[PDB]
Amino acid sequence: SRKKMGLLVMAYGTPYKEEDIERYYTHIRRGRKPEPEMLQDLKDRYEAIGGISPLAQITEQQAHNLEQHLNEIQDEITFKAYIGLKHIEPFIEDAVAEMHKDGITEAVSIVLAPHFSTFSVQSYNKRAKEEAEKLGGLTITSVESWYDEPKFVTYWVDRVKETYASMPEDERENAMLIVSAHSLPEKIKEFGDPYPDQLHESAKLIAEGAGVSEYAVGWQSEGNTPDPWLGPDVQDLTRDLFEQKGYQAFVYVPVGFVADHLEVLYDNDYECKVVTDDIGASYYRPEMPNAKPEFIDALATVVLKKLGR
Ligand SMILES: [Fe+3]
Ligand SMILES: [Fe+3]
Ligand SMILES: [Fe+3]
Ligand SMILES: [Fe+3]
Ligand SMILES: [Mg+2]
Ligand SMILES: [Mg+2]
Ligand SMILES: [Mg+2]
Repeated sequence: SRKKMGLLVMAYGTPYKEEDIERYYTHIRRGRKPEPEMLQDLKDRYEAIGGISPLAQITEQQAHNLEQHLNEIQDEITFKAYIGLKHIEPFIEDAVAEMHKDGITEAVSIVLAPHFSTFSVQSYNKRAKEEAEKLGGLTITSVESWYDEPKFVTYWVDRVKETYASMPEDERENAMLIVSAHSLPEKIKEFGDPYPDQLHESAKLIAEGAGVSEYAVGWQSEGNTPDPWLGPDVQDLTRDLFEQKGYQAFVYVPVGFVADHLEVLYDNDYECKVVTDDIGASYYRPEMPNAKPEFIDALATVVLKKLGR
């Protein structure tokens, strides 16, 4: 009785094993192989966060759970998930090619990053659509952003509330909430890219929902291209805010990220933690969504809303 649809789930991608680090970072760096010292540093970082293998598993579990939950909560469509990645196989084009091979003619896509940008989301969507056009007989409707889905806001609001509730009384009254996403080159401004505005809006919505009056917006994980990147960086922001007002606790909500990957487990849980430890403040960073039912229901709602269902 049901219509078949592809569910194209897109993400940055992560190495599968240590021996993938070289090719994965070469791809990120646009063909420039990391030097030996950098390769070694990267391996050490992954070791420090508990290893590589669990990383790509999260993305897989998110796609699987999303597929199953979508199929459970409505009776009109049967979805089949395909994963399409930017920096490692299966590439976006591979996923579209497989949908076509499997006889999918209608699909909906979503990127596992809640804010629209020209650099990432728009590029992924365009790439998916271009391959579908090349192959023919398959159309894709694409989710562009989802940071403002109420169920998603509620996820983080509730995690934040729990974190503040857990604090000793003196911290609860002298904390700062830092809401962040992956930095991008400032030059996206030239195109009117709403990415920064959307991060600020995520921050406002989460702080408001949680009843937190003192918060700030920062960026993290900037690449090394010569042109300026969006700032301030969370490490600098933390110290600046401390020097300015003396906060006893910092709560990090990397809302731009959806899982326990290197840019949270290392860029927050290590790099930010260095700074909080140095200044004598308490470090908190509530659970990432990962593949938890609350987050999966949020994504499901996003997809069904995009289809008018
Ligand atoms: Fe299942
Ligand atoms: Fe379910
Ligand atoms: Fe700002
Ligand atoms: Fe990055
Ligand atoms: Mg090995
Ligand atoms: Mg929208
Ligand atoms: Mg970095």
